[PDB]
Amino acid sequence: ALAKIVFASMTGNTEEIADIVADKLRDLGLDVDVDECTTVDASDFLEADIAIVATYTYGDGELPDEMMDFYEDLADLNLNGKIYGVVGSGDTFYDEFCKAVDDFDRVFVSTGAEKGSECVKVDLSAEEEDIERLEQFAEELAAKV
Ligand SMILES: Cc1cc2nc3c(=O)[nH]c(=O)nc-3n(C[C@H](O)[C@H](O)[C@H](O)COP(=O)(O)O)c2cc1C
Ligand SMILES: [Ca+2]
Ligand SMILES: [Ca+2]
Repeated sequence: ALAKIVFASMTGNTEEIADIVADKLRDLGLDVDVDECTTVDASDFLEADIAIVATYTYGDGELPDEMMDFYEDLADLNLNGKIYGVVGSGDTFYDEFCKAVDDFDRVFVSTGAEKGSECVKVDLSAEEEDIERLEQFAEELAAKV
């Protein structure tokens, strides 16, 4: 099984998170590809069994600037028969805490993809609690095979 993870990160918190999920999925025996959102087409997800987005949230528009194209292209795919999950970094200072995660979640649902595990929202940098959640997120997605 192949999981594709696509991330946006300006200061590294979301990339670490993406890398944490990827390391775990690899240790569980999956093929995994990790890409920066600017370098890849959303349609590469058609080739994977699991599609994952890792995003931060930035301002009232929520989506990072660089993620916009990818979001719009994702929203045009049919991903019935794929499994998806969403993770993110934000800042609990905002009531719109990890909103871009909820945005990607509802776009995924539109595509026909089946949610594989609850989405994980991380407050700034990841610490131990974030790690057991992200670890569980990966265990649960591997289990749906
Ligand atoms: C100008 C600005 C606006 C932000 N707005 C939000 C927000 O609305 N919601 C949220 O959860 N976090 C918000 N954040 C927090 C960032 O998403 C957080 O700093 C995150 O760790 C950045 O991810 P990165 O390190 O992968 O670039 C904002 C940060 C900045 C600098
Ligand atoms: Ca790649
Ligand atoms: Ca469209």
